[PDB]
Amino acid sequence: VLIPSHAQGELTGRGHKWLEGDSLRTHLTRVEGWVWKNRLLALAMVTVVWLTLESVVTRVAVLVVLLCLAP
Amino acid sequence: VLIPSHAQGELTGRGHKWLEGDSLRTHLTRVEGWVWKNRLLALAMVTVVWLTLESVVTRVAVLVVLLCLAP
Amino acid sequence: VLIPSHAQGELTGRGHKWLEGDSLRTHLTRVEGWVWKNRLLALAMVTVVWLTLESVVTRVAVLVVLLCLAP
Amino acid sequence: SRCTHLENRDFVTGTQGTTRVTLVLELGGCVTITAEGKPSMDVWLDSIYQENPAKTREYCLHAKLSDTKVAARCPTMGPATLAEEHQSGTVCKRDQSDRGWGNHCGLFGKGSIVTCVKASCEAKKKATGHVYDANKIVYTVKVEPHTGDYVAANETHSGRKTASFTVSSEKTILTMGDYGDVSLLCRVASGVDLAQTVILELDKTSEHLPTAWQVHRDWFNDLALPWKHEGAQNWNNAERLVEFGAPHAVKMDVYNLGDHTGVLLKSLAGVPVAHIDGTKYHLKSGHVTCEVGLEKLKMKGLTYTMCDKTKFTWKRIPTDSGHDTVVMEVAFSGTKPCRIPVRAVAHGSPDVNVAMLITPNPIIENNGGGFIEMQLPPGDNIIYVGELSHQWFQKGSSIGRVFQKTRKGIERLTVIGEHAWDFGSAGGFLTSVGKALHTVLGGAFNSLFGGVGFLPKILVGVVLAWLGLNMRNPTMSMSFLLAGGLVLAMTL
Amino acid sequence: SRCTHLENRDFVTGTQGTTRVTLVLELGGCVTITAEGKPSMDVWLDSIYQENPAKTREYCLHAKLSDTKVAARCPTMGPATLAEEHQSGTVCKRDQSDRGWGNHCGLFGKGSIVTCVKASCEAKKKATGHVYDANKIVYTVKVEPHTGDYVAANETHSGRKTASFTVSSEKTILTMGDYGDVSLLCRVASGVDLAQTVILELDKTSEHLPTAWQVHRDWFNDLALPWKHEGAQNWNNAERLVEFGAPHAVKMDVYNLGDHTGVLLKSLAGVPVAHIDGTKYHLKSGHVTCEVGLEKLKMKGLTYTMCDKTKFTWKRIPTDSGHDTVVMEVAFSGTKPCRIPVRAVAHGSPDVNVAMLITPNPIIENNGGGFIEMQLPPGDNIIYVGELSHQWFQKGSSIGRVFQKTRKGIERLTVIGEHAWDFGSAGGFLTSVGKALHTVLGGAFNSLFGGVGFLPKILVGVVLAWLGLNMRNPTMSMSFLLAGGLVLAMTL
Amino acid sequence: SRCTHLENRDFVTGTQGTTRVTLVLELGGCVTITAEGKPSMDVWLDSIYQENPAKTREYCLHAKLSDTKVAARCPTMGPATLAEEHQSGTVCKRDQSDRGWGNHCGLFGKGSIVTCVKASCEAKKKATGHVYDANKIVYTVKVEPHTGDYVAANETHSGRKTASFTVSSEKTILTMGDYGDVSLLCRVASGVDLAQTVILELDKTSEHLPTAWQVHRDWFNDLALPWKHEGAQNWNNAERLVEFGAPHAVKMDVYNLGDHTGVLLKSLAGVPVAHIDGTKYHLKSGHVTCEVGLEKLKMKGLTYTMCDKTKFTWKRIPTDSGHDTVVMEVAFSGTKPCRIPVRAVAHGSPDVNVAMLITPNPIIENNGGGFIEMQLPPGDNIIYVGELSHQWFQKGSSIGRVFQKTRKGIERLTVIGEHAWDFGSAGGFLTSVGKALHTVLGGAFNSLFGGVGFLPKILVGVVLAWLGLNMRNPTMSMSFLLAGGLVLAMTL
Ligand SMILES: *[C@@H]1O[C@H](CO)[C@@H](O)[C@H](O)[C@H]1NC(C)=O
Ligand SMILES: *[C@@H]1O[C@H](CO)[C@@H](O)[C@H](O)[C@H]1NC(C)=O
Ligand SMILES: *[C@@H]1O[C@H](CO)[C@@H](O)[C@H](O)[C@H]1NC(C)=O
Repeated sequence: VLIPSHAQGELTGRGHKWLEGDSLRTHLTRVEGWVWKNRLLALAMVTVVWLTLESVVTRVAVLVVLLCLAP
Repeated sequence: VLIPSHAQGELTGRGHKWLEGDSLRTHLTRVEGWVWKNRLLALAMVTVVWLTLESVVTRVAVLVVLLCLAP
Repeated sequence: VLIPSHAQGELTGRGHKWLEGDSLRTHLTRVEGWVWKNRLLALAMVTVVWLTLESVVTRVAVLVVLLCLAP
Repeated sequence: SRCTHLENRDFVTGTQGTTRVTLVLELGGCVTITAEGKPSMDVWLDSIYQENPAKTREYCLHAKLSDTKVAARCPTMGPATLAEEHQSGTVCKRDQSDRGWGNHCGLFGKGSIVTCVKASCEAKKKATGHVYDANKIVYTVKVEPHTGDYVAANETHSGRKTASFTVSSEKTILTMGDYGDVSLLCRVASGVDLAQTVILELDKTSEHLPTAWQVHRDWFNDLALPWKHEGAQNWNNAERLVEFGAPHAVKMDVYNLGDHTGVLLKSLAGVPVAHIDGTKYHLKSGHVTCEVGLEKLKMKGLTYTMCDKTKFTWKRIPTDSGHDTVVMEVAFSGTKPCRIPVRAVAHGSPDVNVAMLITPNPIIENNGGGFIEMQLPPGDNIIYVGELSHQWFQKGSSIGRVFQKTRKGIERLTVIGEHAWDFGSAGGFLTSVGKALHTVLGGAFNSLFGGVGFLPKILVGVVLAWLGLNMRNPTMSMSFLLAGGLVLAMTL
Repeated sequence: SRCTHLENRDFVTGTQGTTRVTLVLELGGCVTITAEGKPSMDVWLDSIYQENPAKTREYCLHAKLSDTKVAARCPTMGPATLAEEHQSGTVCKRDQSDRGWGNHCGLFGKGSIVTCVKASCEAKKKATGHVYDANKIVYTVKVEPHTGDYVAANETHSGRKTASFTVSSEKTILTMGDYGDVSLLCRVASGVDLAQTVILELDKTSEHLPTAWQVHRDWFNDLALPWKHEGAQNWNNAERLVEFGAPHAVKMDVYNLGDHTGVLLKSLAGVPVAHIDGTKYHLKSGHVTCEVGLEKLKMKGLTYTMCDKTKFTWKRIPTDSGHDTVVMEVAFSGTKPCRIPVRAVAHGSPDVNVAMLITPNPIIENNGGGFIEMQLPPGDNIIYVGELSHQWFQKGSSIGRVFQKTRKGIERLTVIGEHAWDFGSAGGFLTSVGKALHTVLGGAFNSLFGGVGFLPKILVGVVLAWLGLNMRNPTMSMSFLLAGGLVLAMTL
Repeated sequence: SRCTHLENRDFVTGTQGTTRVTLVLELGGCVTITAEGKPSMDVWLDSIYQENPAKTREYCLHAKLSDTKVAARCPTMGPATLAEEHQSGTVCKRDQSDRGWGNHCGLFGKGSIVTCVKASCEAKKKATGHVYDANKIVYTVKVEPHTGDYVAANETHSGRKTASFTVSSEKTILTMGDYGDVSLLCRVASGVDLAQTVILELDKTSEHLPTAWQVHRDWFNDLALPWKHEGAQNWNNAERLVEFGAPHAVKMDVYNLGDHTGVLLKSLAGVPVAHIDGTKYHLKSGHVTCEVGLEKLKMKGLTYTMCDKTKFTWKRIPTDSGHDTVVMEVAFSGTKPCRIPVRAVAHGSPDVNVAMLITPNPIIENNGGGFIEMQLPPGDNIIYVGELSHQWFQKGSSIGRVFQKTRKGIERLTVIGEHAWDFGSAGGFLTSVGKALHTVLGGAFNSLFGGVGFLPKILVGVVLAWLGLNMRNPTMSMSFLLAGGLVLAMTL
């Protein structure tokens, strides 16, 4: 069904690379577009965590996990 | 570049549906193959999580979260 | 009527006269099938024995022994 | 009967004195509407289509590229320029190249370079979106009497009457021959939510694909592909198919990412199919709410004599329909017309005619009759047709049948949603309150949920459950109420 | 001086009594060897290639389907079967369909159904993998003396020398005329890993794509598409481009999932391109270690007379090169051969020369000589060539050059990995210790989290940090600094 | 009196006014029906058969192998392939040989090898599984009046009557001659479970074997043999009779495992034999429920005169039937016809009759009569037939007979009660409660422990008893009490 990618760091060298920049930062775009759909729930979800985790520091880790799980 | 999966999105009822079941299944096959290649590291991280205990449900939550975050 | 299996005698360990040495492992499909056919009873035995015993290793080893005694 | 052909028929019924019964005619389903002292009918919705629905926008799936041109200038000189930057319909890029006395410049450093290409769509590689018009959508609903004639699915019953419903069309009266006039209203305003819905064509008449798909307005409008309006001469964002190479000396390459079609077809996975029939674009899901006016149907042949009990023969012995009905056909060699002497006797009550016929007053006539369908209670029965008989064991169980009817109800409520609440009849308090609460809750939920998807459902459920375990104050119990409510609803 | 044409020049320097210098030549790089009392050399790995590597596999990118056939059996008439189920090149599926008196069976229930199509790869839609052979791959090393006559990248130097290396090779002696001999020994077994590498090619004639990609072996072996070895007539897993719709009563539809090529091209995105030149399959990444025996190099022209100071003129005025280095060319109109009086005097300091000449003992000859290269101290300078003078200002800074040089060391460590210790290595115990530490750390980090990729490695690293934030004992506290090292190892 | 021939005889009794009696008939068993003022009948199920059953599978018992072919490749020359790999009716295997200089390859290593053979089934070496059709099986019930004539097992009673019940059978009237008329009805739906029965037939003319066996459907479907459906051209899973030797250079060897008939017949143990009679396929184990109607039976010769007391003579003296009944036969030599003066008294001669005559109103006919069957109270009795007399001592105690009757009830109760609790002529107020309890108990005790078998059942019962010894609290002890009931039911 599906073709996976493989890690950028495997072979490297100084040769020209196909789509050299497209391997990484592009993955953030789906998250931002996801936010731009989710926004009412997203802020709600954030505030749900924010109000419950009065333990401040673990807010960040939890929300990072949730955002990275977010398609 | 990316196109999001519509598979759930229309929630539509009785009829005939394109490629439905393999859409759901392939995500699980992704996780299973990732686990299969990981298993040395996965078992290591399992024992590392054993070095920790807020609760066993926390242990399995963190493990599932990690396996779902990675491919 | 019965013929005793030669692997009980196995007059020389150097032998190669049949597949049968690997087939003996395939015959564990008897236990596994008995598992697969009776999973709910096994899980019952699991839920029983995981709760009734205090010892932790017996809460594996006894169930393993019973499932291996099951034909 | 038609509905025999389908694994999904509903036996709507009405008591004596019942008229103008209400149905919700799901596409891919059938209704066997049976009324005391009246002819039974089969009713169903056969098509939902619109002729030539208007179109929204087009995408391209495979770019054709031509006239690649490049220019570059030494590092201290200035920016590179092409007229092909202004001549719209091109794709272009500006970048910088290392230069020096290796490349006949006077001074080492990075100098400007520009590249442009013409782009167009490959032949027949378009995709197109169509949208329904709520005042041009057409519905069609067919009725067929239970005449006691069987007719295979590749034949047409002589009493199959068709109504076509457009929202401008009032009550329709259909004369069912001898049985009199049925009437319908099927107000189109209860149809599918056309605003959500786009039909996707792929331009090729492919021999091995569905001819069109039905997709949500959002997903179709979101596609990261080059696009245009109909009859606009050039594509917007054509660069989405064109990737430039990294600069090298006075040169840049242009690489073409090729045919996306396999990507789109895979991304469609999960989507409902549709159909195209010349000019007519058919949906394959939906429903409409029909009022059915039974008040003028009449029995046929209550005044005929019985048949001679002797002369019946099994053309086709009683057999299980899978609908918990017994289906059979007899042939008769006597004089015609006459009434068929059907009976069924339970083992427990040798004098009781337990047969609950679906077929009304089963009749033999000069070119037809003798097909019979009946329902029986579970256990052991003997069916009779005069002197002819057959031992039938009705395999079900009463509680099992009730539980199955609950499963059917849950399925209907899941697939239809809130409209299911007013299936059968207005139903008073239970139906109207169920509809009111289900509409309000489902609307608020869909407003939050719409597009969140399956695994995010599971994630949010597990998160809310964990918080319900973790946190202290009594309100958290309500959060758990939400957690369980979502989790079960989504898992169901 | 070829290395001026590249960005990534390197310098290597030898005292008197330098002998066999060690180098790590890298494809797309170029090493200027310099030594006291000797002519300087440019050295580079020109290319790596093999003639006609063995084809590992073909993959198919677009299946043609044809000759769809179907067979079905009523619910008790057992499995339906077709002669097509056994033949080569057929894709088949078996399923069940709901059947009954609606489609002329006697029993209501699930009939058996089977369908088959011919499946064949369409035209040019194949990807071919090729594998190198250690016994036959040729490493071409080139060498060029600093003779001081300039040439463009578009023109071939009068004295460029080629050595070709293979397992059959030895210490190779290259005779560079009056510059003497030079000795190359290059370890073919020290080159790229020829097992891990596969050349992937599509249709080479594709106008807007590179000819090939240097993919990793395990990825190519784990590709999903239909595949076969060379010469085999029938595609394995041909069903993977095919899908069957749900069974209707007596029919199953068959669909073609279309051209996969766009998916493959997208998945490539990590990959370095490769190249094909007729039969010669070239790599575009790699390196070899070599030992360059300088011991028989010879200075030319030390017997020649000095040039007349009066008679120089600029053919090319001084300029920076971006190698922190000044290059120039002079004409001359006296009698010749002669030696060029080149000097640089900083400013306000007339008696201390600062000209670190890289082109040694500069000379002018009949149709030769006149190009000069030097490095200068930061700040104001005056450059002289006889009576000719130019007021060069040397930009940069004293510490800035040291920083830049040490940064290049980090880039070298990043792209070479382990072997960077060999570059310039004249054997030393500290270097051996460095190589031991780097080999053990690299072995651990390549085994542990090998192939995990940067985002999942960030994930694991931060998870390991989190698992140590506030803990019962210091006994494994090294784990946090190991995570820090892992982060650093991840970062680059 | 046929059923004197047969162990597993049962007695059934109707009161005065008893008109209709339920029975369960079974193969190898008989009911002697008696009622006040009515002639006795022997009723039995003669045979359960179907003409020309359908068939389910053929299994092969001995493969014929031929045309072994092998292909092999040197270690890097990819997969070896044979043309026969895709031909129907072949068995193949692929493996790796070891290769080197000694096998004319270039490289030491592992090299692909493939072997294929044609496979066919030996002549007359198939097993065929036949299966019943519920609409066509015939349930043959026979009835004989007690006329007081004796006939051996190899003689036919003059008044034997037969009915052949079927799904079409309705209700049968059997004219018994001078004894009047009996109504008889049987429910084929209540018969053997036709679903779970397969008739395994081996190929013809085996002299020392059964003709066919009656086997469980899942066991038959789980046979570990090559198989095909009816009329299919080639054998599935043909490899099950073939083994491949380890590969050795270019060579690989094929071993036929030979005739599997022995392991089949040794697996057909504890399995009921079936029978075949031309085209009629007979069961040998089964039952049916019937509803005997004593309404119209009447007694011959109630107006006949008493015989001469002096002219009797024993032809067969009183002897034990083994059913706790006495059987005898008298000749008579006077004028005829007349009623036999049978009576019996307990010792002490109280002149109170204690003969329980099973034979109704015993008569010497003009050409028949004179057999008599009696039951008597325990201990010492004197039988009289006119003046003819014989001292008889009746063995069992009354409590022994009561216990023995309960033991017979329990003995039938497992087979009949698993089918149906109501053997005992509708003790409905007790019997329906007993049936309900036994139904739910059997549901539990079959959904648990289903297919576990008696010894593993008992072993798990002992495990549950040890858990009883481990029961921490009273509710747990109640769960043990439930396991006690289970282990009792499984040991019984
Ligand atoms: C319908 O299908 C049956 C298939 O058995 C065929 O015999 C019959 O002629 C068909 N009739 C029509 C009107 O297509
Ligand atoms: C490149 O070199 C060729 C000969 O090798 C020469 O004719 C040409 O002029 C050169 N290019 C330029 C731009 O001068
Ligand atoms: C019945 O069997 C007996 C003993 O075998 C024999 O004397 C008699 O002739 C047989 N009668 C018939 C009709 O077979």
